[PDB]
Amino acid sequence: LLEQSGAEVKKPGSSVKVSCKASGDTFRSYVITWARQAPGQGLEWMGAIIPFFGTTNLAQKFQGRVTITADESTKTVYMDLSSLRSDDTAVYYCAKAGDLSVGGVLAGGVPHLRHFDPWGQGTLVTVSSASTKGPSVFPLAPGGTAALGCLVKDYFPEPVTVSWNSGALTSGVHTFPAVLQSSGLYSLSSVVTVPSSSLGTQTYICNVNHKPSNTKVDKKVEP
Amino acid sequence: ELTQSPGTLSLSPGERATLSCRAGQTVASNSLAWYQHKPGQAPRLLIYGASIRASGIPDRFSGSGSGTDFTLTISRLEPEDFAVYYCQQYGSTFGQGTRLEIKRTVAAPSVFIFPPSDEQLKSGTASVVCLLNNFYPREAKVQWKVDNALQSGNSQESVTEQDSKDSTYSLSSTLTLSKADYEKHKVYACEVTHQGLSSPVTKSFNR
Amino acid sequence: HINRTALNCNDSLQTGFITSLFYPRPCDVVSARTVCGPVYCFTPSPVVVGTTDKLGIPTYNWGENETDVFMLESLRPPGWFGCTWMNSTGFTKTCGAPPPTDGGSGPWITPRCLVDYPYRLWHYPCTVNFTLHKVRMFVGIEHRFDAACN
Ligand SMILES: *[C@@H]1O[C@H](CO)[C@@H](O[C@@H]2O[C@H](CO)[C@@H](O)[C@H](O)[C@H]2NC(C)=O)[C@H](O)[C@H]1NC(C)=O
Repeated sequence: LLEQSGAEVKKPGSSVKVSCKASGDTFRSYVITWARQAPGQGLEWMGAIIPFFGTTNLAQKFQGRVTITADESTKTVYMDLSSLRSDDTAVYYCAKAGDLSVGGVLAGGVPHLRHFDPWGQGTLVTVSSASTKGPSVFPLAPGGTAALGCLVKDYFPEPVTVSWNSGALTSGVHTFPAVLQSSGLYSLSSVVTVPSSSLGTQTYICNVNHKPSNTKVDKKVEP
Repeated sequence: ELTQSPGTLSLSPGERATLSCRAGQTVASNSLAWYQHKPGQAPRLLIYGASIRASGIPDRFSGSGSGTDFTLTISRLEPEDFAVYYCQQYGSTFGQGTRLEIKRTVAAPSVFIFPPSDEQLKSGTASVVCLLNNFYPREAKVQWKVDNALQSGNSQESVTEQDSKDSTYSLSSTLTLSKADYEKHKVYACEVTHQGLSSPVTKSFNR
Repeated sequence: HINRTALNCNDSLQTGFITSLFYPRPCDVVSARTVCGPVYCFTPSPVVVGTTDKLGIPTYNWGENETDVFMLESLRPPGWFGCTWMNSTGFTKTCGAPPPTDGGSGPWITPRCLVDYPYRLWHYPCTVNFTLHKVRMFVGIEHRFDAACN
């Protein structure tokens, strides 16, 4: 089992430092890898570390920009990137490449890579200049069926979770992936399909949740 | 140096998904893996080494390949097997994963368009929202028309993830314009040109 | 200074012989392309040879290069001599004069006694049940080491 750190929002200039809590007892001989994926592009391998010997060797792309270190006092391996960009705004996972004791690795100091059976939960890190802002929530009101939505606008920190009707209504609801405006504040809308004749039957209310800004809102939705 | 193909795959449950993973320079077949990644979850290990199934991996998944070329295969396509599949070499490099999709019959888009509300007009910014609901396949085109005139550069299009229950996407387009320009144009239309549609649908509303 | 331990270990069979660290051929130069962990020589007592260069220079490379070597000639007494290490495959190796009263190859001062050292048990597993006595003897210089005897 590999635990990870919390979602961190940092300015592009500054560095990020995300941990990885490791379960097993042979921590000295664990070889641990960090690697990430871009919202558009595929996976790519950054590098792997050895805690007892403190030896890493990394891909050609991040050889200079990233530094990996580990402290075995606490069963955690750390991950640090200097001068972030928007190119590096992505999701960062932790994987156990292998155990040195039975790995059959450690050739020429540099560690080789083995399959990563356990994988960390992942740590998103939003790298933008724009400062944390709360989401505005407007109503999208309106044979066939009906459609009524909730629009959640102008929020910089993302994770955004929308609920409907005290989280008591689950069927045919959609809440889109965030879109990033040129301003650098995300936006998304939570639509649902009901019966074409449930519209005047029952009150609809969307329940938006914004963790990083500590905001929360109930908004009636009627024409 | 890993070349996957195809980019996307779309098959119906009970079909045989076959996906290649190639190398420019030959790999020792020792060090090559496959992974099943689900959004909001952590990537899962399916094959470790060569033609070996990891633990907690149903019999349907099957590794193969030696030398430069490699293949994952599934004979029984169950309905959770439709995540993105990365392959990887150790030593280490990945490929751009393949997307495994749910073949369904064409379903046209239920289409709805919403007015920007008064609570948003009094705030100075206006935004219309068109809605393609419970349709398949994903590819679509929502052209905006304001005052019978074709808008460009103002829109954005977020598309949802493939539905697990009924295997239909939903798309929403969002036109964003100043209030001043909003108050100055009448005919706020939205045009859907989907493959399930004989003529293009257009729902609209007048300010 | 720990950068002078040669670390080339090809355990392609998954034996696990590297756990200990984490927890008739005469002595000569041995290229460190084939060394897994410490290289101990026993002049009359244990010494920790590190990855050197051919002219004696200590290289802080973990033994990565083709011309990183260990130097076992250079520690011989002007006497009895032996060294040991773990090559990459995990097989223990030995260098020393051929043998009765005469000492063994690598760490066997006696046919039945061994110079106890920090990686003795890793290099020689069968020696666990051997109990230890303390010894202090001149052979121009005064040495102090421990004996692990059959
Ligand atoms: C480690 O040393 C062992 C022997 O001490 C090497 O294995 C020997 O290999 C030669 C030729 O390949 C054979 O003739 C011997 O019979 C082998 N000895 C044993 C005991 O099996 C081994 O190759 C060395 N490791 C490496 C990586 O070179």
